[PDB]
Amino acid sequence: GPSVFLFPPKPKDTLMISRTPEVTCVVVDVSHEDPEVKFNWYVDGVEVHNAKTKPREEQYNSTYRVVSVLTVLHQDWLNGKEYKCKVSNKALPAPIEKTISKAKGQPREPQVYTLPPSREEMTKNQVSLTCLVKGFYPSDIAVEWESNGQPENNYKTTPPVLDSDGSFFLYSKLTVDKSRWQQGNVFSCSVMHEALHNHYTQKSLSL
Amino acid sequence: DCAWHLGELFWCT
Ligand SMILES: *[C@@H]1O[C@H](CO[C@H]2O[C@@H](C)[C@@H](O)[C@@H](O)[C@@H]2O)[C@@H](O[C@@H]2O[C@H](CO)[C@@H](O[C@@H]3O[C@H](CO[C@H]4O[C@H](CO)[C@@H](O)[C@H](O)[C@@H]4O[C@@H]4O[C@H](CO)[C@@H](O)[C@H](O)[C@H]4NC(C)=O)[C@@H](O)[C@H](O[C@H]4O[C@H](CO)[C@@H](O)[C@H](O)[C@@H]4O)[C@@H]3O)[C@H](O)[C@H]2NC(C)=O)[C@H](O)[C@H]1NC(C)=O
Repeated sequence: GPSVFLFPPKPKDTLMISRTPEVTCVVVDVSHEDPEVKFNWYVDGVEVHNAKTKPREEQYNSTYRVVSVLTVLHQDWLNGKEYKCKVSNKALPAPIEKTISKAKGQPREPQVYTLPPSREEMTKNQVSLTCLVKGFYPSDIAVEWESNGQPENNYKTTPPVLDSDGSFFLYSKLTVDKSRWQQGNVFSCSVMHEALHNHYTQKSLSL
Repeated sequence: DCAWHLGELFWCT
């Protein structure tokens, strides 16, 4: 029969007060003969009724994709409230109940360190600027680079890695033309995480 | 107090 997948909000929508975080309940393998999908939403066991249904999408594999979205409050999600989506469909012998929430565990503040390029790299065309983000929990995070107030696109960030002390760490590598680094421009590692003061911190880096 | 990133209001204490 049809299957249900309940997704958390984007970490950026939960930590940035200008954005709106939403929990998404995706129902796949919806049949054409019984496309009706009843949605029951519960926040900490209490049913809520402010969820909207996304437009039905034909998947061109003989099934429908039916999606419900519930806006959540920022502090509600960050305070670890549980959101239950109950999906009902005539192709289901019994309703499917899924429940998600923020990763449990005490949030730990990330330590952000900028590491300059190695002296052995200055023989290449482009050098590597390193940002070490360690000791953070939960794993949800976002890392970006910028120079003189302008965003820097040419960078890659490793996924979070579980450390030996139960926290997470990652690395972000910004690649710049060696001339830029030797020019002396300041580069900034911008890290977003719930356990940071105001969910944000910057660490500069220059020669 | 408040933090700002690229001009977007992040958060305020
Ligand atoms: C009929 O067609 C349906 C849709 O098909 C079109 O699908 C795409 C993929 C094309 O390839 C093509 O086939 C068609 O044009 C089929 O539906 C799919 O079903 C499978 C399972 O049956 C679903 O897989 C699960 O996927 C979860 C993650 O899904 C996120 O990432 C997907 C890409 O990786 C993406 O397509 C999804 O939409 C979803 O995106 C996320 O959405 C949220 C909210 O909307 C958003 O905030 C996120 O940012 C966004 N993420 C991204 C990366 O964009 C997995 O978590 C899940 O895994 C767990 O459970 C599994 C089973 O228990 C287990 O095996 C795993 O190991 C893991 O534990 C699972 O893999 C798939 O998502 C779904 N596709 C869509 C688009 O919903 C349908 O199966 C098919 N029917 C038949 C009979 O063929």
